[PDB]
Amino acid sequence: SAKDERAREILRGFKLNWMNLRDAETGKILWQGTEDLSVPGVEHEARVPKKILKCKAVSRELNFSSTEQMEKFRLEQKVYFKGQCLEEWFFEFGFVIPNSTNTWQSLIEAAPESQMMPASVLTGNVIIETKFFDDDLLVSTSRVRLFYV
Ligand SMILES: CNc1cc(CN(CC2CCNCC2)S(=O)(=O)c2ccc(S(=O)(=O)N(Cc3ccc(Cl)cc3)C3CCCC3)cc2)ccc1C(=O)O
Repeated sequence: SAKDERAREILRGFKLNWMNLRDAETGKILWQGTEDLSVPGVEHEARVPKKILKCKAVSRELNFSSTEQMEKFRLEQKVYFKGQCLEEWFFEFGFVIPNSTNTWQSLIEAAPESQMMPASVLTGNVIIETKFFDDDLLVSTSRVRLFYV
């Protein structure tokens, strides 16, 4: 179908160039990288600081390029611990200009009544599953395993 082909076209033209995470309260950099974690079909790894688990909120800046136009570019993310989905996040970018490069700032908060497990338990056992959409159209599904260091 036209939609399966369009999805592959967007994937082909897409690149994550860089990304960082900051403590939202203080603005301090917690993590930054230039690995394209959007690449599907391989398990990526990232090492984040234990500290992050103590942040009430984390600000993420994500930089990407797209050759293809997108009407409603958005992400769905799932936080799995040992195969169990603990939390589900939804972020919207909206409209993407063909052959543009864009910086996308999002704010991450865990539910207020949730208490974080220690880093030592979590480390190596957290997978972040990210789905890239243009509206209803699934472009890419990627996985990153997290180590808390
Ligand atoms: C809700 N439960 C938890 C959630 C988390 C997820 N954390 C969010 C924090 C928890 C503390 N309060 C503030 C929010 S996290 O610190 O481990 C975290 C931060 C950021 C991300 S991320 O989605 O922004 N991102 C993964 C990512 C981002 C973009 C794309 Cl395209 C692909 C993958 C980063 C890339 C390098 C490391 C993580 C994922 C998990 C951790 C532990 C628990 C727990 O119950 O023990």
